[PDB]
Amino acid sequence: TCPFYKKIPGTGFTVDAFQYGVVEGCTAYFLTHFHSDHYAGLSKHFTFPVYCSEITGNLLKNKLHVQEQYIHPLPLDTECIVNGVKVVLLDANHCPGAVMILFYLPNGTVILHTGDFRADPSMERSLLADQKVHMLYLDTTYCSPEYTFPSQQEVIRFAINTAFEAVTLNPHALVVCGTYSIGKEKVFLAIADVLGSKVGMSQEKYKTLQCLNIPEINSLITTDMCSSLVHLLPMMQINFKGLQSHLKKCGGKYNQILAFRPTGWTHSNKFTRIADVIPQTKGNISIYGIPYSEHSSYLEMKRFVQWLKPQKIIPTVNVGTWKSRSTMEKYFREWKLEAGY
Ligand code: NI
Repeated sequence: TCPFYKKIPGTGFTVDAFQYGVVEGCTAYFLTHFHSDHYAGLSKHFTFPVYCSEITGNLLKNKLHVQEQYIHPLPLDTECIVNGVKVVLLDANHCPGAVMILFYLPNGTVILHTGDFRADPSMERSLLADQKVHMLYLDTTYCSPEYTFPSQQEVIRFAINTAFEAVTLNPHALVVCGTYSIGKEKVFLAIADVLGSKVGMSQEKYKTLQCLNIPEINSLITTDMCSSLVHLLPMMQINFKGLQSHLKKCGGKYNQILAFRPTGWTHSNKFTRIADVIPQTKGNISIYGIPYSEHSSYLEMKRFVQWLKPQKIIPTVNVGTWKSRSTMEKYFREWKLEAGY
């Protein structure tokens, strides 16, 4: 049944709750972003109001064929009324179209639902600075102190420098980048920009990217693989067998593959710096795992929460085991005693 951490008290609303059938008492279903564990259940047969960003609404119409009459896109950073309740959508710094949602309950309670997010100090100057938040529904994906990772900027500088050096040393090398969802577009777009190429990809992935309102996108991507020297493949294909196979397909145009797997966290992060990352190599194929995250590190999460000073935290991730729930509750209490709220 629908878990309590997907329901907004004092309203008829749910958040990211499309896989439970008709949730009794729900008058409006919000969707924070277009990732499959969150939209699971939606299709052209859905007949209740969906509230989302404009980009998420484009993906629902074009990829899932949800009918237009049930898609209710909202602008960001704008007070809107939904079924009698004031709401605001804020940029979550996750994937394209991802939002956090502020609910202003009739009784005076204010609720923030982060959806999935990567906390940032810029959020401390949004509409969140303007009133107190009582309850926080928090993306706790990486809520443990082992989870450190570099800035997105540091990771893209490493990728651009590695790719540019490899292709200038060997003009017959191909660059491949893995993907299985929206998000992390800066990785393949920044590498193609430094090389003077478009990114080549499948018709399905090209359609997805054309839903994202990314400026000048027609200048950056293509379905013509032959003209491109940065290719996107399914993340599953980013291994030695899948890559050797791909290289056969290119008909002797290339003699070397340099591949990137933008993972979340990997336990080389506890030891190794970004400067010190090395690939796995077999023959003329090399694979780099790069720690490009679209979720908060531990420290980023902690700063946001100590700034916000909520009265109550409701975790939305890692909630399925008693040891994970107890560990997170211990960190929340540490943060509150340290900061004095
Ligand atoms: Ni997500």
